[PDB]
Amino acid sequence: VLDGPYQPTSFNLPVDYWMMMSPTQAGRVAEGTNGTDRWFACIIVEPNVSLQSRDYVLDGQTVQLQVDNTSNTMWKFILFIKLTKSGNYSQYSSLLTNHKLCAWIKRDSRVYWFDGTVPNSSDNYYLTINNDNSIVSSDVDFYLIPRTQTDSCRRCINNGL
Amino acid sequence: VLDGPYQPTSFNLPVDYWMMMSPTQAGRVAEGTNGTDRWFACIIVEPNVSLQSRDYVLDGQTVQLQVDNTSNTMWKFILFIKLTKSGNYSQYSSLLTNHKLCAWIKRDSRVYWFDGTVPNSSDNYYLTINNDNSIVSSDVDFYLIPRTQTDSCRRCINNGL
Repeated sequence: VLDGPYQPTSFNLPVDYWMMMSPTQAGRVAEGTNGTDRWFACIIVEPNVSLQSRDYVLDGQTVQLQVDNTSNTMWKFILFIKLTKSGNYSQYSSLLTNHKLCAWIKRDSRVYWFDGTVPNSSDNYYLTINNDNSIVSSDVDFYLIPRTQTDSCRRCINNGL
Repeated sequence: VLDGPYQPTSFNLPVDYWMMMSPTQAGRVAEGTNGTDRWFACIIVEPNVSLQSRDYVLDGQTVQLQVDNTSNTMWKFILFIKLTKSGNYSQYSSLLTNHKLCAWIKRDSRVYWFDGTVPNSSDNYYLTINNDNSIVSSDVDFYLIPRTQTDSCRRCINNGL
């Protein structure tokens, strides 16, 4: 039994809690920041998308990102990060899935993120945030799964609900 | 029995031939272009690498690209693409491997590229080039594998030689 779903919102995501987001449409999914040197955001791209430029509102600004999805059946989350307040976002991670679920966690001064392609996704990607009070914003419904139950989260990522 | 290894060189890679490169050092691996609107390149990043800017020479220009490798035991190939002559390169694909083998092919107006994390890699990523005479350059040793033996190439990528 899963703790959720919660409505889109901004809050101080408690540490050691997986935030598992469930978007329905292509576009921005969620963003978060530590305030100093990490502005992260994940977007989702529908199947079968040729290399193209799309506008997204990240950190309150319209930025233009070139995106891709070479899968014909799976949606693709992309994890973008910018390292300065006025810098550009670059792609650092992605998640391929037909369940349209992704998840990140504030743990051990990092943000961990589920990688790869289902049903073989795992919490392999991370970035250092060094801020347990980092604020996260979700545009879509999400669930909270404690760190001790990471495996459960993994199963949800790879098999759906 | 694989055709190779071949010495580093530049040439018009014949269509329907997997070009499988095997570097030994971190840094640039190979480049290629269709000459008009697509310049691609693959670099390789050693294990255990934090977010940083590294220097590469791509299309004859020294550029800074943001790289990471969150694996403790595998090297990470990264596929960068530049979409206009005056533009920048951005990451669009990657391959996690402890065998330090990557491969791309010119087929069906496209370049296909081995994706994911071994031993589950496959030729999932592609970009359109629309030029069968696109020129390719490799800084490292490489092998040629016919398209009819794609799976053999796949096995190499996932299992070594």
